[PDB]
Amino acid sequence: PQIKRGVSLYSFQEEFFLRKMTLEDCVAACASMGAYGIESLAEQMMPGFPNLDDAFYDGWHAMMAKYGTVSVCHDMFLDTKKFRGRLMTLDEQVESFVRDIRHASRLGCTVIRVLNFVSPELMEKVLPHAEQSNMRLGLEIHAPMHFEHPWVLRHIEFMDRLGSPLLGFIPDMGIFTKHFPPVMAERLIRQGATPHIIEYIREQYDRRVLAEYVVGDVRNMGGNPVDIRAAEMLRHNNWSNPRRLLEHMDRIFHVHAKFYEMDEQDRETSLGYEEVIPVLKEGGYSGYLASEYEGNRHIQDAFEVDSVEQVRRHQRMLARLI
Amino acid sequence: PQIKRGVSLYSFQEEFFLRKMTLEDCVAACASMGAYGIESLAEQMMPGFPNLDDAFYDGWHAMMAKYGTVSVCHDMFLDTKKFRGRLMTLDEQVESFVRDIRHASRLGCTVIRVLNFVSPELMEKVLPHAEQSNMRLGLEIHAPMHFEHPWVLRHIEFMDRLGSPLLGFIPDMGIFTKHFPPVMAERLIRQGATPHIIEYIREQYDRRVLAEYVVGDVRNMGGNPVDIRAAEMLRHNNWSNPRRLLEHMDRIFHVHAKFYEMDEQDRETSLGYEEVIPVLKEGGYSGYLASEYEGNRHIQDAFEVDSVEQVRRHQRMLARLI
Amino acid sequence: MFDKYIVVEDSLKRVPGGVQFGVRLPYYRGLGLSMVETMDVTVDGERVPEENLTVTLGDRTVPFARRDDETDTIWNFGEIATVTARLPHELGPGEHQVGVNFGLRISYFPVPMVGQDAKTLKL
Amino acid sequence: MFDKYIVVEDSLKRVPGGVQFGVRLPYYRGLGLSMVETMDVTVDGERVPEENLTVTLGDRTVPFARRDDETDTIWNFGEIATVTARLPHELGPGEHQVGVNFGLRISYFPVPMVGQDAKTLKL
Ligand SMILES: [Mn+2]
Ligand SMILES: [Mn+2]
Repeated sequence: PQIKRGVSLYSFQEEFFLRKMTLEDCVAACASMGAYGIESLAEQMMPGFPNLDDAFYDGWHAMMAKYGTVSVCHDMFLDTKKFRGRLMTLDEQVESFVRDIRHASRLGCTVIRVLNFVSPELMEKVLPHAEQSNMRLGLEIHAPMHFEHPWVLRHIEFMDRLGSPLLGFIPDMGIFTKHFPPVMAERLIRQGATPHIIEYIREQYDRRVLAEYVVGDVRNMGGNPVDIRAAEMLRHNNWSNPRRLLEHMDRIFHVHAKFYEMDEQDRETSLGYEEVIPVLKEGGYSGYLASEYEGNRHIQDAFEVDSVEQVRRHQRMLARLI
Repeated sequence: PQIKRGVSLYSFQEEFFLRKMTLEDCVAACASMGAYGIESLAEQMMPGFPNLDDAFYDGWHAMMAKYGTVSVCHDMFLDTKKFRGRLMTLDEQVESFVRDIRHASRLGCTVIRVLNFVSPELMEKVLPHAEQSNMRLGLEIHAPMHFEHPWVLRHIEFMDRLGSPLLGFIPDMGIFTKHFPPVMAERLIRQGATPHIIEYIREQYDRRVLAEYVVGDVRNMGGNPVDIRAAEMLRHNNWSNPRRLLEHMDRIFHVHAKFYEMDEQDRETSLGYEEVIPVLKEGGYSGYLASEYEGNRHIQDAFEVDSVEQVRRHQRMLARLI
Repeated sequence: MFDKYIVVEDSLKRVPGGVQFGVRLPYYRGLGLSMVETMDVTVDGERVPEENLTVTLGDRTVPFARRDDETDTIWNFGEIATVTARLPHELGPGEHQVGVNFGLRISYFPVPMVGQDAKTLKL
Repeated sequence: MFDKYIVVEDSLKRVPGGVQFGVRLPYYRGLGLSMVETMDVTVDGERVPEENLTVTLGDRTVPFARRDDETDTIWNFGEIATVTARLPHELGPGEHQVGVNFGLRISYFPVPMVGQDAKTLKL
């Protein structure tokens, strides 16, 4: 088994947003780093979706042939709140999902990144449609959840009695945040957070004190709304057990190798990679680690986002840890 | 092995509070049920603690001999916020812990139920003192946590580099809450909650929707502050994985067999007992299932609390599940 | 916890210069009197200051203002503390509504545990 | 998200009867106009009502009030929507501060996603 280096074009969302690099440019940049696996948000970089032209898909395949890249995962977004005042009927959600099922099949994608909030009933109804197209449906396991969360447990119990290998998981690396990310810390500090309380919160996160105790105490010591937001951040970011993946290695189709900051030594400051990549290696993982550059939101208002350099350092880190 | 039926005198806290049952009466009632294991809160039933009279302990032993009961677990209570505007130094915490340790040793207790919030550092510093008295220190794993929480993981890593079998866990039964407790539901309804939104919240709990989504949506349908509190209850009560107990069996000294309501058919309406007791059987458990009646705080609004009858029904449900 | 039993029935008696009544803290165990972050007592609905309270746990009475140093004194579970309030007005005979709110600084609980009661006693 | 890029620079133009400018939603993907729960637009100290907002995406212009019907329409990622505001009073020539706050009805987010920007353009 080999862990393939991939990149989510999400990583370059900054440069794409300002019209500095096109989709062709993004795929070429990925090919430069040897990260031929390409994960795409059709709603992000492919305007006209789902009403794309056959010429678009021919051009996509021409791109991939030109750059030796392989389209791996398609990030589906289910807008259950499409209509104000109600939720999409499950029947409407079936056709909305069918759009991504067909789009991904035409693109050549093997997995669809289903959001963590989709009900297991919806994944049960779209399952036959997914088998028509041979498409893997991967529920995103992102923080504040893990492989032992009750919602994930209900997904598992729903897909254990369906017995379909097209239903599985895409774990995020945010469930392996062993330190409060420094980029988040300095962003909060320059948003008006008192530095000493921020150091307190970071130390509390290192001690795994519960988000409730941390919020209460930071409030007692005197914390601005930004500071209580920094404390609430502990609810989102969590450190799960890296070994829990070994139980669910078969249902892990894709890994969002997310990161926030890569220092000059090819080091991921906070997220736990030295502990997780060995777990995947001994788990027999054979998939893609899609570089999900996440620090661009945090180093945004006072720093120049160089997505390509950060993703390049991350790719080097991954290459070393693999 | 054998799972021993026990009772936490906490279960009869309602009767003791109103002076209907004395400590002798509580132990005699436990003896009537056949639940000889006695778990005691020294700060709840035994005034004069910590400095009790040497005759008190002789009287306690005479009580136990008279009723054939055995004192199993002592519930310690660390008042870390004992001094206003300050957190008692680890040095103060050490002597406050040694207090409970040498109370439990004289009482004849084998386990000390350490609160879930004690730092691993405090558990490390009091361990040499607990070895003198041969006292087991069991950290209580009670909802919203489980055996995979970051706090529990930090405790585990602190207590694998110590290698002391006196450090372990006391799982609570609220981490297996299959349904939103009906007693909690009716309490909330008669605190002023809107019944239909309460049914919505219970359904969402049954579906395991994340507490954040439930809180937001209930807020969108016109939930009152009591209704939003009912939604936040989802944070505390959670369904954990019963199979997690299997890999931590050697470190589970005591189990708080919590329950809220026993119907006439000796059935627990909410908690997972049909799923968990078999787990304890197959993993191998030789501790005590201390009946911990907890519905007293919810039915007290309008119903006459019969702690003895509820605990009796729970005891025979336990007896049939064992 | 025990929010219907905080204000004890048939306990409101009259001391020279004030009224004393029995209060049980809405908590399931014994607490040190320092961990009582707030005990808000209203006799007839008009709150009295914390310097006008003198809890009389057992046989020792401590001004409630200086309870932070009253650290090792434990409020036993179910014990009727003779909470004394020297109201700055002599209460007249009849039915008087006494209410008590409790915010307890519990250590293993992120926010203060809150209990509340409002009984109608008489002297 | 992209809160420093919402109000595009050098985009303040004068439409007969109002002022138009380029806006990019503070979100990382294409979002339908129906999921734009709130688009608060301020142009030099006055919030523009929704009935005074017409969003032009591509060649399709939709009054922001009827955006709920425009579920199919998608605001492309990085696309500069021309957000015409029928300001009651004309903007005098010179420098004008435009600030837009965004609340997006994201389905997988319990609360609306919030972005904000306040730039100083000129016409
Ligand atoms: Mn991800
Ligand atoms: Mn318990």
